[PDB]
Amino acid sequence: GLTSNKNFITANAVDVILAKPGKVPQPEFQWTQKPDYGKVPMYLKRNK
Amino acid sequence: MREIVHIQGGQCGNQIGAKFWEVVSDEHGIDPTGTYHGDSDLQLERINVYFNEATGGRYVPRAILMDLEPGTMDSVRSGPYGQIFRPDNFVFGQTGAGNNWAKGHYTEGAELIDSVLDVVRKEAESCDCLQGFQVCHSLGGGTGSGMGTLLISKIREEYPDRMMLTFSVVPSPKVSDTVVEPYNATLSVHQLVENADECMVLDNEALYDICFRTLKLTTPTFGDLNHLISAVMSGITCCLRFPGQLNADLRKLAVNLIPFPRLHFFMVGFTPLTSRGSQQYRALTVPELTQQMWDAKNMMCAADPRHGRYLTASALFRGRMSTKEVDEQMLNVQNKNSSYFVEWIPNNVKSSVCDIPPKGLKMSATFIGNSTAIQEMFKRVSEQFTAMFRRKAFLHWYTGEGMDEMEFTEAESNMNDLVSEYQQYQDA
Amino acid sequence: MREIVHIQGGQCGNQIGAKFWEVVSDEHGIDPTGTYHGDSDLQLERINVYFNEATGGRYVPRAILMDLEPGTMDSVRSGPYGQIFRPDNFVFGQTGAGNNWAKGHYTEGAELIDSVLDVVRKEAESCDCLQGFQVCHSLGGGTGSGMGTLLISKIREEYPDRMMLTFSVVPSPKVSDTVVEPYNATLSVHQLVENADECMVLDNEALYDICFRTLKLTTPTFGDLNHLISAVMSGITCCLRFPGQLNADLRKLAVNLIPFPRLHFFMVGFTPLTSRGSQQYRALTVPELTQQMWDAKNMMCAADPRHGRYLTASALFRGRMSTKEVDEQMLNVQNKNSSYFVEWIPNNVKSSVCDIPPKGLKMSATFIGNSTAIQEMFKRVSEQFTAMFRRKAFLHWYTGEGMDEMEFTEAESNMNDLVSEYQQYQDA
Amino acid sequence: SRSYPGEQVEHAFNSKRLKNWEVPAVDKSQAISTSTGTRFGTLQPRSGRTQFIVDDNGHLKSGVPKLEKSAFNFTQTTPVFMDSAPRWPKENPTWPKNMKATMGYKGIQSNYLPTNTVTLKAVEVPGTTERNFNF
Amino acid sequence: MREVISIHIGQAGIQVGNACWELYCLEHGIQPDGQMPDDAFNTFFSETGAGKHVPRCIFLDLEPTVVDEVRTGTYRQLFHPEQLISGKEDAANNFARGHYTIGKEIVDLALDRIRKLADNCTGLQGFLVFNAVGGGTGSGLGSLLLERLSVDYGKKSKLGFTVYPSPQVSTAVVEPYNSVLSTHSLLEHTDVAVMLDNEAIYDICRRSLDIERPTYTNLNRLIAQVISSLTASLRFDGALNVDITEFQTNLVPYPRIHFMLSSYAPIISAEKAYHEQLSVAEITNAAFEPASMMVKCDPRHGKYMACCLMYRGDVVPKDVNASVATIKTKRTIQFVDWCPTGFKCGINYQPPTVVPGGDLAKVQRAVCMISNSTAIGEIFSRLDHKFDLMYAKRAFVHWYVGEGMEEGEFSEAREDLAALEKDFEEVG
Amino acid sequence: MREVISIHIGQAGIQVGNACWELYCLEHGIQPDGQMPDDAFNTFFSETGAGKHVPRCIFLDLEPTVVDEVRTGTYRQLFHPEQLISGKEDAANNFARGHYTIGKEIVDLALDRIRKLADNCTGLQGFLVFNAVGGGTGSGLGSLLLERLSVDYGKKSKLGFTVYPSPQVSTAVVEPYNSVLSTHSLLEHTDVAVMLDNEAIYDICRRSLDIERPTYTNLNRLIAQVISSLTASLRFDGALNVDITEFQTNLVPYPRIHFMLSSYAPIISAEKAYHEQLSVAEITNAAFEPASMMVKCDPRHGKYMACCLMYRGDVVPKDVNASVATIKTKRTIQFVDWCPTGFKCGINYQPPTVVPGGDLAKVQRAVCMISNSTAIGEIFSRLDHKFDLMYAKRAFVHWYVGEGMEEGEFSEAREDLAALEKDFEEVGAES
Ligand SMILES: Nc1nc2c(ncn2[C@@H]2O[C@H](COP(=O)(O)OP(=O)(O)OP(=O)(O)O)[C@@H](O)[C@H]2O)c(=O)[nH]1
Ligand SMILES: Nc1nc2c(ncn2[C@@H]2O[C@H](COP(=O)(O)OP(=O)(O)OP(=O)(O)O)[C@@H](O)[C@H]2O)c(=O)[nH]1
Ligand SMILES: Nc1nc2c(ncn2[C@@H]2O[C@H](COP(=O)(O)OP(=O)(O)O)[C@@H](O)[C@H]2O)c(=O)[nH]1
Ligand SMILES: Nc1nc2c(ncn2[C@@H]2O[C@H](COP(=O)(O)OP(=O)(O)O)[C@@H](O)[C@H]2O)c(=O)[nH]1
Ligand SMILES: [Mg+2]
Ligand SMILES: [Mg+2]
Repeated sequence: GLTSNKNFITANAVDVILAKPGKVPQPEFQWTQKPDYGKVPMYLKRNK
Repeated sequence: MREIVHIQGGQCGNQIGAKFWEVVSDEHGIDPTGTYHGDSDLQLERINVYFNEATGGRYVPRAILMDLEPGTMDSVRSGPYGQIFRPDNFVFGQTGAGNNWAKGHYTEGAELIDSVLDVVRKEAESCDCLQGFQVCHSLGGGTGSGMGTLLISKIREEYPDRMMLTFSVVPSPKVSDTVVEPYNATLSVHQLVENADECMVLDNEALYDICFRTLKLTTPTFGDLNHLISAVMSGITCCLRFPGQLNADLRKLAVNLIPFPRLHFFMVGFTPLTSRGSQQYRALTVPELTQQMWDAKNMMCAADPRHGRYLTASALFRGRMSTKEVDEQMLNVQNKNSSYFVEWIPNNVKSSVCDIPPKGLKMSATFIGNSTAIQEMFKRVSEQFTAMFRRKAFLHWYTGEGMDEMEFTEAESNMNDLVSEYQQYQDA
Repeated sequence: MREIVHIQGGQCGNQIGAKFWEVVSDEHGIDPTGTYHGDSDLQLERINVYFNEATGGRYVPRAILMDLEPGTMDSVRSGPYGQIFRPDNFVFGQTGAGNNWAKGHYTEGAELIDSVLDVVRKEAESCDCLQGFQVCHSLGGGTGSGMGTLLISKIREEYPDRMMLTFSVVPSPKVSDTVVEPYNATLSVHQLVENADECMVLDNEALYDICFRTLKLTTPTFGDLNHLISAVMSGITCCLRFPGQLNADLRKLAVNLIPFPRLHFFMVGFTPLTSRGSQQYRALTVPELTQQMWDAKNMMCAADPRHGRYLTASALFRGRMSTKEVDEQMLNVQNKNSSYFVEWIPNNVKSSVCDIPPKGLKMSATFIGNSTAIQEMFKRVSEQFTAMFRRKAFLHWYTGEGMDEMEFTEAESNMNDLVSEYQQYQDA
Repeated sequence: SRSYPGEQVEHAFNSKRLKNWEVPAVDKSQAISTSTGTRFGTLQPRSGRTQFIVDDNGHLKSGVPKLEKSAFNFTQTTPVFMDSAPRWPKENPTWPKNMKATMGYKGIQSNYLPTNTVTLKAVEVPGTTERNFNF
Repeated sequence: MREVISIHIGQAGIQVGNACWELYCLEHGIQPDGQMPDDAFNTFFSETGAGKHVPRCIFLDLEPTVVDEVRTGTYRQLFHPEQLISGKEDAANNFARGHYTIGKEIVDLALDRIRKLADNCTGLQGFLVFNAVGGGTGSGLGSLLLERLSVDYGKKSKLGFTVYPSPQVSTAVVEPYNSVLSTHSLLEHTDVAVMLDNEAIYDICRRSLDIERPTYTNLNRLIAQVISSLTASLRFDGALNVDITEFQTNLVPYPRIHFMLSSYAPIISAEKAYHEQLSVAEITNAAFEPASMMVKCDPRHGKYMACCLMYRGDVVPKDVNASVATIKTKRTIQFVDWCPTGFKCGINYQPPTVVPGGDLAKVQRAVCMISNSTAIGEIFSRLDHKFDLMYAKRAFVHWYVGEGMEEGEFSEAREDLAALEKDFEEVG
Repeated sequence: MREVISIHIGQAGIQVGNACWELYCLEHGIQPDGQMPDDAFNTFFSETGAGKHVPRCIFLDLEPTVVDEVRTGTYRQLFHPEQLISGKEDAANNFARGHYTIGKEIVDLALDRIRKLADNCTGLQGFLVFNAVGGGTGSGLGSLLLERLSVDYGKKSKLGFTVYPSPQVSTAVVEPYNSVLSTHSLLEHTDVAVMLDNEAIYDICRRSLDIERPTYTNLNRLIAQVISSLTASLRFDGALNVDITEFQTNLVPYPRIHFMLSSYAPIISAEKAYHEQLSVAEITNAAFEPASMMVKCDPRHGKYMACCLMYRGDVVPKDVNASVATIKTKRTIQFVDWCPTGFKCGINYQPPTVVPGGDLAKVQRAVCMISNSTAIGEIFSRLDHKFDLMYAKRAFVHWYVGEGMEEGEFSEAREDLAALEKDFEEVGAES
């Protein structure tokens, strides 16, 4: 039989309480905040 | 916009899918040649929910016909409205399924799946903004239950955002087409609970009564029952395809219906249904419809809602009518028969309406209701399962395909926690 | 300008060249008498890329047919378009090559090359600005493979700056027309890695599927596969012959595709291809083309793209179409299937277009893809080679021609290196 | 950029009379040191020797106290005043998202040509390779 | 010069937008084809350089199924096509989808339309917001749209003619949820918010107009009569001219209490006009009649914090002051102590206009009452009961928390009602 | 006396030159056969002994396949055939081929033709260079031509309208290399550069003109409209005339920062015209709207440094002034602090012309806004990141090294681009 005997009311309540809010659209990434925006990159040294 | 895509899995799925497309094609006035020969511009307005343009102004369905035993795909190819499908959307297998959930879900399924998913994506990209999938199963056989749910458990990971229905025909308590039927049911239910957002349950029995009591039919053929199923499947998307003073997309119909992600087993009923004798005594008024649909006879599933308690409900009306009359009627129901409705849901109905009736009528209606009497079904199949499973009757067939015994207990207990969710939520 | 000279080595080479020069001839409206009989003047503007004016207005191709066993050249001299070739561009040898790479490359090849090269130069200086060479092969035989590569390694020095194409028909284990194929394959590949700028690899396997599944042909004869190969060879040089709002000559198609000097093995596919039954359900739009060309069933080589990761790709559309609809389709692909494309190349597709569709259609497309699944073609061959050469079977047929054994290890190592080049850049 | 008070003509240059009800940008006028601190006050005089703080190519030459990451208006600090309208190569409910493309695999691999359909078998014999490709 | 901006959100907003904008085009002789055969139409239109008058409204929604009807209806030449905004799919009776998922990528698209729609106004009074609280687009996009307005305009006057969930008649099951979340979102952002229920206007259609087949197109025709009677002083001469800025000032005691009631009189059939005289004293008597309230709230359970009157037609000011004096002598009507005043009044020499095919009657006196009663704490409380009733099991929440919301926004929005409930008693 | 020289290099160069010249002939009444049925055509044309008006342009390319379409088309009696310059072989999308191998054989004849074309000129205003960065011919050959032109003239003013390699929609794979190479080469030599992007103009054609399938010719129609608006004040009357030197001086603040955006308004369909009014305030608001920018840059991620506006048609200076003041008062427009000024406005009485069988609508007011903002740092960062991602592995480098280059040219260009983006950062930073 393997009946669970758990309160589905409380189970569903707790699941709704502790859940991730969902998926929101992220803002379009900006290239002005690229870490190398100012300086010459690294690999160019080993290429030279 | 709001594109659908329609699956047809199994002999039943490939036989009632014939009728469904013979109803819509007539509703949008397209000849069996495929060409459109309707009258208004209302047909061509929202045709793209179900079809694709082709040269010379011809519309082909966005259907997908999967079934073993190609001996059925000659019938649909020879039916009156068979020359409209794409020849590509015919995924068959020269091998039979043997009414065995295992081989339909383990061996012969597993090689056809990708050959079906190659098809479904070829028409999951053809959509502008996909609304969601919908399937027509039959929980008895092996094609509809094995390859059916296996196709679902694949659709769910590539399109989880979207919305998939299930017009699953369930086994019957008194009528038993086959003997192994209980197994193919439970092992399939255990798939619908996790990979289906909505699932209406239909039984050939209530289909036989409505065919004998209301319709008073002398010889109900299978081609006649599917005129009922195909009548309600077309009745869902009336808001998607036609204007209406209160339109309701398919998504907003689910959220207003299932309180918790598991209780997605519904109950349908179409109105009006009348013999060719009582067409003389009947009046075409709204109180006639709402009286017939709330009856315990239109319930196309053989469960009696007077044993349970409606969680929510619905109504999809068609035909230029008064939008107050349809609200005060549904208002009276909850007030007169106020015991069959739950207490922690104050208003547990939703009511839509469309200006465009069916082609041959002037007023119609359609019912969906998520009751708690639906647990009587899952009790019945869970008595016959645990009866013959206790002695391993007919078990060497399932375990020969690589299956084991835990695959049964899981599928059985997963029906027991489910049959209590509907009970604890039913506080008399 | 941009003249092109075309080699046809071996029976296959002499056989697909019969269709190629029949396809192109119809496209430029020239009778088998060589006289032009078209309608527009766009057939005369760039005719000098393939033909030479003669007395009386005859246009004779820039072809060269080389083969042993002249028993094939009375066939091309018998076909409908067999009278157009200059009979002096017919290099045949009275004896044969017996399906042996060595004698087609060491003994008998070395006796025709002195003459063949005087043919190729007679029509390399007839050009003001030569664009490049192109050949057709069959890597299984001895005439096509042996004399094919021996001719190439002579061109690579007299004209290193110009560009050499190669439509090699790689052998396949599923169609085992002969036995000594793996020896004749690698020994030719070891000549293609160094002495070829591009190499499209085509297989009789995928050439059969398209006929059985896509084209649904009943009896696919080699006379029908050549109608498939000849399609892409005409699909390449559209921008050379016809105008286009975004032209693409032969050289810029290479630089845009081959990042490292070894990976000149490509993969082709032509669109659209329909049955005579589906011309009724098909629309003539760009999105139809861009779906069939990316479909892994169309790839004329038996290497599955769903296992590798596309390095680069291409598309040569034809017909007066819209360029925005093609600039975003090739864009929507990489955005969705982001895993199947390498990441150190941001936008890895090149898109061409021409205003002149083929003689019968209104829109057509052609695909070239450089995937890392092309190793699978080389994995199978390098397996059958190491299975028999480990035992040194059939070898006395190669050593008897003066050949040594070390050429059988270099020819294999140079492959197994090339097979790993295509895996470093496959990050799974 | 600043807005310097045009004294007699300072009326009829509010945002309102210019048909702009959008919470006017006043800092362009408040950075100035006018007498009354408002749009109508006159500003102040200077000595006017006007040193440099910068070499020929911009690039503030000395350790001049400067605000970093200005002229950029970063996303993490852009009040809802500033906001962008998405453009075509981007999905959005207004314009249609036309069809896309995917690769559909070869078929079920076999020893003969790959097919999409599964067929019966005469010699079952678990774990054995027997077919009839020719039919 | 005396200009406003009219916004319509959701299906109800558009279903009333057809009503009002059919009225104004009629009230200024504007043919449906834009032009007609100053300072009058300039309140709602923009006379282009040659002939045509474009309305200064914006129809915003997510389902295409309503905005396309307007694009095909007779009023299709009217609207600038870019004003009518419609999406692919809708919020599906879910506050989250209208607030977090879908609404966030179309607000700025609406703002650019509103931006360019506010600059061509030379003197702006304030925005008119038509909302549908209880749905997804109306309650979700609306609240998200107002906050974007409050940061962009701040001090401007934004009115809200927000239809509200009726007590008994209800076409939704989740509408208690997205109503609560709507208020707490609009409470701090709307300047003043009128209320009105679909049932309260149903009985008006039953008692007075005596139409037994009422539909929504019979209710939206009653709302246009209110605003035409409210914005007469903006475009028509007449004593006691009154604009919108002077409307919120002497009507909203505290920054919280801005939920108000509405009324109208007379409301009669075509024939009883030939049975009446409709003196000004009789009108304002029936204006304070609870049966003539457009909300199912009972004022005889509370007290009046303010009143606003808009008379129309043949009215002279002595009788307004004469009859209001009588109402202040009656005792059925109460007033909270700290407002001995409370009657802002208005007159207009332009009687209300009748629509061909409408159901009202040609009259020459009319009154549109707007009051801020403290009895509006009753209709407020039930929403706090049904919310609290379902929220105890957290039914239907797995939908809200599935689309970018968490538990905070539920308790957050629930306390504010409690805080507002005591506010409706602290004033007593 | 008011004369300019036009140069169309690469394929897209002549693709847009065709549109510009179909515009100019129609605007000045010049039939396709050279002659028409003064001081109005002299800006773009030259009169022979009798009636014939030959244009003072040059069409330079390496593929015969397009110059021969031009030679055979209806616009074949216009050009002195020595102006239409073509080559036997093309650059094959290769900066090295375009710069070191192929273009150095025809620079001699291109320069002597430019000499013969500038001889007849009395007062030369400047060189317009329509280029398409991303293809070998365009990029390398324009770099070589500009270096030769700078060493020859130097004092003259070079505007370069460069179709720039686009963010996502791209018909090439190697173009992140030749774009950086072309920038590093021409930066020191061009006097001003106007950037514009196929994606941005595709979006414009989508949202405004309601056209959904533009075949590279609608974009050219739009570019022709832009140049006609920009060079009106050379050949048409009107208050506030503005020429090339005035255009570049008050717009290029530092020797490095000379790349600038562009916009146009109104741009509508023949029915929204008939159902709208298009006042000057609406026009200027639409011009300064980001969604009208002809390049894929968002100006709200930066701060303006100057703007130039050319109003056409029924426009009055008080309205121009009021609209500029409203824009200033607005809050979503930022300006780098050291420019309290910032607008160079000009007016022309000649409304924009429309073409038969075109797609725009007849209007009476129009604006071509050209601003120099510090937001093109983002497109430079995009291009540099893509060059980086590719050159980290030495991809495709064997082609460039075989066609006559070496490795150091990649490092020079990358360091120049890093310095350029650091410039665009610093010169905008405020104390
Ligand atoms: N007065 C009036 N009320 C209406 C009308 N149509 C619908 N309503 C009511 O508005 C509420 C829901 O309307 P909708 O506009 O469809 O809700 P929504 O904001 O669009 O949310 P979604 O349907 O999920 O998109 C219900 O309470 C309706 O009774 C109408 O025509 N007139
Ligand atoms: N606006 C516009 N852009 C075009 C047009 N044609 C091509 N382009 C773009 O220009 C770039 C390629 O420039 P091309 O001139 O064709 O290449 P190239 O400079 O001639 O170098 P080679 O091809 O090697 O001869 C691509 O990004 C195209 O999108 C056009 O007609 N209009
Ligand atoms: N309404 C309806 N039910 C059917 C029809 N045909 C079969 N069914 C039921 O389908 C059940 C078995 O499933 P079936 O589709 O026939 O074989 P399968 O392909 O292995 O699933 C049986 O219980 C049949 O009664 C039909 O035509 N109409
Ligand atoms: N696509 C195609 N392949 C062919 C054709 N004829 C032969 N082949 C293949 O050519 C291979 C043998 O090479 P072949 O040309 O016959 O002998 P060779 O002269 O020594 O090269 C075999 O794999 C044949 O299947 C043909 O007409 N079309
Ligand atoms: Mg709604
Ligand atoms: Mg080019």
